[PDB]
Amino acid sequence: ASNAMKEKVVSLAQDLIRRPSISPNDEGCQQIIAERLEKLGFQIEWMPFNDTLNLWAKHGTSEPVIAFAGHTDVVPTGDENQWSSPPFSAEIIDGMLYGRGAADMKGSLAAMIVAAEEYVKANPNHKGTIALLITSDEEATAKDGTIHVVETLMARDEKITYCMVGEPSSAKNLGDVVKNGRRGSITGNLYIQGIQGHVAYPHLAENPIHKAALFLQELTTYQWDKGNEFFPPTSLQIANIHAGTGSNNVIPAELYIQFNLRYCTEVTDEIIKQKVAEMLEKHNLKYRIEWNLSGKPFLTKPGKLLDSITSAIEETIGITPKAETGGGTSDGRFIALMGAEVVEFGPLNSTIHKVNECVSVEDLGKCGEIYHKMLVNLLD
Amino acid sequence: ASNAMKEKVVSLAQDLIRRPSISPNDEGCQQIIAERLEKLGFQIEWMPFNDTLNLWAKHGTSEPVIAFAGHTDVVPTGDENQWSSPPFSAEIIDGMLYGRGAADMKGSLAAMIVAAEEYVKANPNHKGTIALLITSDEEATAKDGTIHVVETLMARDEKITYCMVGEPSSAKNLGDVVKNGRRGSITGNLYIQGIQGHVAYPHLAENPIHKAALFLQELTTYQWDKGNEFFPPTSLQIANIHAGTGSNNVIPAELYIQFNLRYCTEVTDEIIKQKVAEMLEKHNLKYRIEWNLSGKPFLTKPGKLLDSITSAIEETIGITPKAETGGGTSDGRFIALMGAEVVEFGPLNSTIHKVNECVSVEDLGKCGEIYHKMLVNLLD
Ligand SMILES: N[C@H](CCC[C@H](N)C(=O)O)C(=O)O
Ligand SMILES: N[C@H](CCC[C@H](N)C(=O)O)C(=O)O
Ligand SMILES: [Zn+2]
Ligand SMILES: [Zn+2]
Ligand SMILES: [Zn+2]
Ligand SMILES: [Zn+2]
Repeated sequence: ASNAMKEKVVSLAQDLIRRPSISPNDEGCQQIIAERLEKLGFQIEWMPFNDTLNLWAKHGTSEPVIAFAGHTDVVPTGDENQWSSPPFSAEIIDGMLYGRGAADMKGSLAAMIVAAEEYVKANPNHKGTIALLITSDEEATAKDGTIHVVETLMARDEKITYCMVGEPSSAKNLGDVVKNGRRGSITGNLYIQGIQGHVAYPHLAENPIHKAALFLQELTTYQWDKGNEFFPPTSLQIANIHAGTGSNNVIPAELYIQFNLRYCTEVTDEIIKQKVAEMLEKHNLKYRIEWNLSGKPFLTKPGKLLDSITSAIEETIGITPKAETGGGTSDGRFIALMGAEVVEFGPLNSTIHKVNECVSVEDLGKCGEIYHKMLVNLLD
Repeated sequence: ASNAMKEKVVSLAQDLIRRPSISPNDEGCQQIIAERLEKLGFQIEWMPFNDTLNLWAKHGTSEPVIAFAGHTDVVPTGDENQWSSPPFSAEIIDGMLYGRGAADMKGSLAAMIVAAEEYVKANPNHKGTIALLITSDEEATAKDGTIHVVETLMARDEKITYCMVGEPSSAKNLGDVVKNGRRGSITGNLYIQGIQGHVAYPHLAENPIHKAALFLQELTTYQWDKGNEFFPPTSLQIANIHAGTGSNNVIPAELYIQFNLRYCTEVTDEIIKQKVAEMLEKHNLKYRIEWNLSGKPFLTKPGKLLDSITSAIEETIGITPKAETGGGTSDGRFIALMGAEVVEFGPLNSTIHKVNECVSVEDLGKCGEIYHKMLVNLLD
């Protein structure tokens, strides 16, 4: 009779998926959420800043404080034509909920919310505080999101004891992985200068695409490290590359390369910057580069939260998750600044940021059950 | 007292440079030209087709027919901020006329026009026909320009005996080079397919930039040939390269590469297509490619026109031009279809398609003198 909760999770998820909340625009997601939480006695606190909307919702007044954390923004869809169903359709086909944000992360956001709602309804005088910390910019610059909330709470010495981040942690089967940390993320925006001219007079010009070809090949194959006991290896990906005026008979003046590294503690942001500089010098390239550090590697100190979620997954679906630190990053690293233990769990990540993103509705239901059991394990 | 003609050439040139005639838009250039030719008794015939304007102007009724050929369109400027003077300012600074189209090819277009005007004024009952064949799209697709005029003339068996193309042929000093032929030009528009996804989950995706890096490096360094007695070597240039959604945490689905070859007769369009296909296969790349042949190599049969222009340059500025076939292409190849001898001569090409394009005003004056002497040599 908790197929009832499963339906609540699914309809909320669909609600949210239908809102085209490309970072940092919330498109009304948090309003929906805040409305239903308020009706159940949660204290609502809005913390907008610049173009970002943030929500801090609480039920309870004392420690321990357990916060569910997540984001309502989603990455761009791409041509809606490339999608079998419209990206914001929230269609359910053969047990799969389709849509941008279905797996990253509106599905599990809905699951966490319903778990919190149901727990609080069942246990009005529960020990501790159940909170939700929701931002509309996790996917982009993220300068005014979760980190703004964290700064506000710290400045008035408000505490978070435990934080469960609902990012999609699972690899092949729901519950097979939880995350106890993340690699860092740093992006280079690299401009290599050539000299514009006529394609048929290349000796009077300098084609930066040709000059940088070897560099590009070395950059994409260079082995930064082999990981270590705590993290998978550092990985570099070129996200964007652009040169040219659109004309076929003009040599472009400049080549733009944007590349990102998800890095482990075998290297640092400074080691990465120095090595790239050294590669550019070795290839005698004229350039300018702008570096943007999104975050450093982070590991949480394991304790009762890791125990509680690991046990909840075992108790609900019968397997033991492996604790890992791969994949992307999350706002967990900000929340760790408060001294909170941070652990992540959510649905399959196999379709995130892809065309035809989707999530199993059976998995969303079990997620709700798992998040609920986690609360019981922690507070009771 | 032919500093007088020099001033006519310069002011016409400035007139034309001020008109932002990005291919195929004439922006009124040919109207100016046709107006001043008509006043001197030239028969004007407009041959517009689609978005291209073409002009066929004649003085005389009999053979031999000598046609001056050129184009009023210019390649895009780029950010006007990168220019010392506005690109359409037509400023003269220290003996240099600055502007897009100054050297390619409004300067020499003006010189040819004034040479024709002055010759016809001096010799109203001249032998032969003096013609001008002017198009507003030489630089772009060129499907409706000079080739449209050529087709029209051939269809009514109208003849061109000799054609002087005023493209900028000179390398270091005015008159050091004339052109008796050109390499071919073929462009590949290449799309390499990957799989879009999350930068931090590259194993669930396929980054086409990474997959194609080695190919790109091989393509830009592959030696097609070493030229031969008639042409310089084949040269490949990548003009445009684009991949990415603008996001730094998404792996792009597709990489676009546009590349052009200026090729000599050691290879063919078919050999080029087959080799590129073979390189792509060797690197196991999934792709689609669209080929666009702009023209094949061409050599003119030397005769009285090459003699006349070579002698005119010697007689006017004292040096002997070398006959060469390098640089870009020209509409000469179309006009050759009529059986005409085609030779090109014009000012320095060192700044064409570049920022701060300019041309020496002293050279424009001597060009006028050279084109005039050429007519005398041919007709008298
Ligand atoms: N500006 C941040 C956004 C991170 C979003 C995170 N969810 C991920 O892509 O793992 C970065 O480039 O790391
Ligand atoms: N669509 C033609 C334009 C040629 C213009 C010609 N003046 C040159 O660039 O040499 C090509 O790609 O060859
Ligand atoms: Zn997410
Ligand atoms: Zn994401
Ligand atoms: Zn030209
Ligand atoms: Zn040109």
